[PDB]
Amino acid sequence: KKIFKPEELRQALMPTLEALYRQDPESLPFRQPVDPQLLGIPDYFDIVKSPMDLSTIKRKLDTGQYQEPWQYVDDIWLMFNNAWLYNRKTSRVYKYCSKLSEVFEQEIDPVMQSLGYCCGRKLEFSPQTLCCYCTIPRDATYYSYQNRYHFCEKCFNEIQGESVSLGQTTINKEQFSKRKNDTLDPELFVECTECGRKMHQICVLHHEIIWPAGFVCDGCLKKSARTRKENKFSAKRLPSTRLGTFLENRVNDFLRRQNHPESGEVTVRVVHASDKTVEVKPGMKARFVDSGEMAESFPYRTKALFAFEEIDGVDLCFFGMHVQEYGSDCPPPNQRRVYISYLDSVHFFRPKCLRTAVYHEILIGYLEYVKKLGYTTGHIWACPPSEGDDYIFHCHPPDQKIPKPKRLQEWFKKMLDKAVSERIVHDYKDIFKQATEDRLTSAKELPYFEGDFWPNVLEESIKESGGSGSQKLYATMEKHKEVFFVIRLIAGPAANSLPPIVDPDPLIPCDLMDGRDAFLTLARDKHLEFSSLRRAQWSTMCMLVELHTQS
Ligand SMILES: CCCC(=O)SCCNC(=O)CCNC(=O)[C@H](O)C(C)(C)COP(=O)(O)OP(=O)(O)OC[C@H]1O[C@@H](n2cnc3c(N)ncnc32)[C@H](O)[C@@H]1OP(=O)(O)O
Ligand SMILES: [Cl-]
Ligand SMILES: [Zn+2]
Ligand SMILES: [Zn+2]
Ligand SMILES: [Zn+2]
Ligand SMILES: [Zn+2]
Repeated sequence: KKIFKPEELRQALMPTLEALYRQDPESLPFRQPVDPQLLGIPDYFDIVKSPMDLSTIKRKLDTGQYQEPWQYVDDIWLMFNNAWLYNRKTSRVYKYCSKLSEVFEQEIDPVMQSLGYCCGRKLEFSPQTLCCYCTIPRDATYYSYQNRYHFCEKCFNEIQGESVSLGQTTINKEQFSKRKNDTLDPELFVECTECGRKMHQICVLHHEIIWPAGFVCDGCLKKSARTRKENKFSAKRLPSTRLGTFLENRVNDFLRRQNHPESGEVTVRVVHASDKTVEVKPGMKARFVDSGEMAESFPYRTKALFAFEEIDGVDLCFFGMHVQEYGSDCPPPNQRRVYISYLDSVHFFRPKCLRTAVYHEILIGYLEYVKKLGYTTGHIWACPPSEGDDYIFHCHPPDQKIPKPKRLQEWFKKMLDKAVSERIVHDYKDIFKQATEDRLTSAKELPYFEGDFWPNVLEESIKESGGSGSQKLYATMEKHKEVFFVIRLIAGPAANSLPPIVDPDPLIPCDLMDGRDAFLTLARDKHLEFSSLRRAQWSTMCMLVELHTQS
């Protein structure tokens, strides 16, 4: 419907092209079509298969060859990427190109918005981290087979001879692709069904399941005084639980007491609950299970929960956590214990000044809740994610700093100190002090949680020592003590005569949220990043559809 008259486009876009032209000397290399012979570059057309330059763009613009402004934008970016492709990162033309692109980004965005568009930005997804069958860096050369087995240029030539082994089968090095990790997937567009304008799907938050009749831009809606049909796939409409309700009430009551300007309501939902078992690993099993001194496995309930806030009228998932709950039927040493498998956040909560406080309220609430059920003890491993890894949310904002261990430890201490002052937590200790207090003598007495540090270090210890599970145990606990919190919820004689633990909430099947892996995999496979407010809002919207529809 919306026809851009060629003069309309010329008038609107030519100032953005002039802005590039008037950059001296940066513009000069881009003002005329590359003549490879004259320029003393014969191999230019071996690399650059779609040449483009300012004159060609000016001409297409003057002669009405563009039907819509994104076609202009694509040519501009083709020109830039042609130069970034052919020239070295350290070269003259490369840096000139970079300068022009910065001028262009600043010029183009408000123009595109004047023409009725979401924005004028060129948007691409973050590059995935490539492992090594070690990790491969952005833009640096690497070797791959079936887009499945990749090797960094160093550890590839490390391999002696001409044959690699995958799995087992043997592959000649000549069968590997040599390539640079410089591939970035563009963001997708959706077309307004009325005016025909192409908009970033993430800018407009159009999801085909939620609005199956098709996308209609805000411009077109406002002209006829319409509004979008309600999004029924919201965080609020996910099923309530006793736990979720309790946590969200605690949070919102806290926010209401603070009365900070521009506070929003928080929604907390439990989205997974299932019964699982942790199996004792082979070292510890040979040592204690086979002689009947320790259970071969421990049953627990896993739960996944998320907190959401409305930001700019749209749901935003900002906090996530998975927990392991070992009930009263579980064998010692795990009986009546909870362990935090992992928690994660995306730092867009508003207001900023209460973000940490809100995370603390969620954790204190959770401790309070399980205490009420009759869980006696909480367990926290203060372990930051490894470099460029994510616990729950794929692709964090690059400006969200990741705490190192000391900061993270102090953060848990501040939470627990508040919990103590509220008389929820009786006390807490590091693992070494706790073991001392419990007169622990053997490794079989240490709580054994899925994915935790202690099961792994005990395997290593038994093997290193040639059969002892407990020789250096106090020394290992002392050495790592600052990182391991044991939290006493129910203290002393009362902890010995408790009734059975009965959880009033039902099980909640949801394979997507059975541990962290499935949601990380989904997010990676569908470009669901949490790396900016807009991408997190999209990713939240998609997550919520998935949670509503898989149920
Ligand atoms: C077995 C695992 C069990 C667990 O899951 S233990 C927790 C492991 N999970 C993670 O670390 C997930 C990634 N981290 C997060 O989502 C968050 O950092 C977390 C843990 C929820 C806490 O968030 P926040 O309450 O916002 O506290 P914070 O320490 O992250 O940030 C508060 C202020 O400290 C700053 N900060 C954090 N790391 C820093 C650094 N490395 N260098 C310098 N500054 C740093 C941060 O920028 C912030 O400053 P500001 O007050 O906003 O100016
Ligand atoms: Cl999607
Ligand atoms: Zn946009
Ligand atoms: Zn490598
Ligand atoms: Zn429209
Ligand atoms: Zn404030």
